[PDB]
Amino acid sequence: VGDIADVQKHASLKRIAMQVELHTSLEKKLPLWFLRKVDQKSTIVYPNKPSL
Amino acid sequence: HGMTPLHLAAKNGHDKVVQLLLKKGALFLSDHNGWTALHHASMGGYTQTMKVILDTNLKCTDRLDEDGNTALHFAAREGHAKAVALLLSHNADIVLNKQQASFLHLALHNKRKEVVLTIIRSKRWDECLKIFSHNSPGNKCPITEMIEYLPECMKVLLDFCMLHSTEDKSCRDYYIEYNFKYLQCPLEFTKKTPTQDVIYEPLTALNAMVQNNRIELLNHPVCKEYLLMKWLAYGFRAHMMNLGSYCLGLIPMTILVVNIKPGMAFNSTGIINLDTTNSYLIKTCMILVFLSSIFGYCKEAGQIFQQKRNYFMDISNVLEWIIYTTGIIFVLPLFVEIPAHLQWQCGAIAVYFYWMNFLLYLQRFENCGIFIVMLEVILKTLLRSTVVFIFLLLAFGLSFYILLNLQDPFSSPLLSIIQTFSMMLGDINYRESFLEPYLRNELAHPVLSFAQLVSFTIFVPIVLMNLLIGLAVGDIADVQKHASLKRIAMQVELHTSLEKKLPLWFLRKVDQKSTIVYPNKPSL
Amino acid sequence: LLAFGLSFYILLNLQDPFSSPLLSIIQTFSMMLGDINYRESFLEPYLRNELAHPVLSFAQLVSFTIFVPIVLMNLLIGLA
Amino acid sequence: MDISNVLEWIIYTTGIIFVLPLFVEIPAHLQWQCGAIAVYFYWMNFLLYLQRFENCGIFIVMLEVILKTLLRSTVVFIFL
Ligand SMILES: [Ca+2]
Ligand SMILES: [Ca+2]
Repeated sequence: VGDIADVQKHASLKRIAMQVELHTSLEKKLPLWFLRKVDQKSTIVYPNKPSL
Repeated sequence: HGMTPLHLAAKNGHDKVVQLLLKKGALFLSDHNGWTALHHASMGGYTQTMKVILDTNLKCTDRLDEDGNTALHFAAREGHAKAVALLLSHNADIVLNKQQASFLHLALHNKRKEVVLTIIRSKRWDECLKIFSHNSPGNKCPITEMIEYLPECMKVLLDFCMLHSTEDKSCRDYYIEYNFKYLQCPLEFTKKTPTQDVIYEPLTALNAMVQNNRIELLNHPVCKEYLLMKWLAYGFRAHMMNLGSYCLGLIPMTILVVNIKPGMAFNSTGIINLDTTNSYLIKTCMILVFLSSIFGYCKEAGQIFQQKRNYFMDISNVLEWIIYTTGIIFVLPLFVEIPAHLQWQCGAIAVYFYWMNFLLYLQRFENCGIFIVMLEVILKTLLRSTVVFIFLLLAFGLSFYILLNLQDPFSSPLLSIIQTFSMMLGDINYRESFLEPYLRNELAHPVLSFAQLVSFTIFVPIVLMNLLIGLAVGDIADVQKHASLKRIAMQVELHTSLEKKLPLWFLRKVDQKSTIVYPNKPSL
Repeated sequence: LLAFGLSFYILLNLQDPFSSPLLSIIQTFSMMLGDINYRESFLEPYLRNELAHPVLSFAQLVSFTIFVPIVLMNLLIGLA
Repeated sequence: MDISNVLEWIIYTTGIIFVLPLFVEIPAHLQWQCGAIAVYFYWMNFLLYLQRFENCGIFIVMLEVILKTLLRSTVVFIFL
């Protein structure tokens, strides 16, 4: 119980941290010429077409 | 800056030079930003020069700046309670600015508690209450913004609504009159009432309370009397009629199932097996299910008429859909004959799902609804752990299917997962499925199966089960952090969902706008 | 309890732990603490074809094992 | 230093000698013995691959962190 409440204190951060660290572990081994082809640097999204 | 010396005197608050210049007259010029001298005195809050400047022609009392504010805004913006008392002693007009804000809004925005306490204690309160204008994103309503910003003066306002009007405490003629004039009908405040884009939902003051979680204001007595006014007028009546419709389906099923041996088939006249005993009982509940389940169709088909494409997002609707369609083909021997094994098979679907659905209808209660929302929120997080369950269960299930193939609890791969599912709760059949096979040399892989068992006993009944307990503890403590608010929020959102579909002519008949209660006659 | 009790009263009527509707609620009450008689009340009837509704009763059992010994029991632990 | 690598190592080496009768004949009791190692460890390893998800990965890290503290209590278990 004390272990799970420690994890769920940062549960919303831990999922995004695993998302970020996945890519940074992935792009470190990826060849750089492929990166320039695959990155697009900007995006266009149509919304309605489809503490103390 | 174009300021006259009268501006410069009233800016720094010196009454006598203001009194000296008024002996010779300074004509109340407007500077850049169009401020008058009364604006500067109202800015600093020097009431002493404000008293001396309100004894002349007072043509600056209604003067406006470049943004439309008068001097009443600036005193209310900078927190000078004695200033606004001095200004409201005279006939200060209440005109919005060009951002459509009255002086009450700026005090509510800048959180001047002692100022709005002097507004509420003084006279002229109702016309500055109604002075607000609609269709503006800020400056919505002085009641609702008082909820959103300053609950404690709003509490003091509620003490003015609660008057006893009878000094004899604990008397037979002792009474308490509550007024509900500040809790509803926001269009009834404005006397002009254009109602062009007026799309106000009911119970605006209460909805703002649960959205701004001011739980100390919900337990104020006039709010409880306002809820109990709505509850006793229609709210108990409709909730009885909704449940009583469903209870008229649920009880006649349960009477029908406990009086019939569950193998047999039945006409309306009795059991085939021919019993023909208490057929007057069996005929009337078999009808009463069939009539009620047809009403459930028109209840649901009426509900998809009110909501297209929002109906399908709920899980209760497909629950309610599976409720009725078996109850028809449970009692279908009223009309056409069906085989017996079919008739009970949908029956066990029905009576299981009836009470399981009936658990949902008591969620709209004040003393038992907090367990239903707790039962749902645990069930949601367990559903998110289904892929952890399936890959753990099917791992141990297939390995036990290999290792313990000679024993009939693992003869089938499908059966082995279910037996592993029954092994989850610590009911490991250690003796008659591991040990006695091992002492009879009936284990094909003895060293593996014991090692598989010990590794099973670590993971599933200990680690996986304490994970669900640890999930449920942190989940329940999250809910019970706002348990006292969640019950009242479900009370408020019930009525606002109910009054939106209710016809307005009925509302004028049923509302009474005030009540009389005799008490002794019946953070950091 | 009376939901799972009456459904087990229909599905497992041939076995004496569910012969009476009153008895079926009590056996469901004794089934609450994880003491599911899985072998001598589900499995051995199924391998002797003594279940009238085999696909339902296993589905009723799995849905029982979710709700009462896991969700309902952890709710009481989380309340306590 | 990883424990998943020796997990992944024990994944493949039995799956070869599970299907090894593609080439050479092995005794039957050996072939299923590594098979029960394989299919148990496959899905147990497959639990780790879904850790890289957005909606179910939070249970995997919770399942690991409970398992770490239980492993630290092994000497309390063994001597008891
Ligand atoms: Ca519905
Ligand atoms: Ca690896």
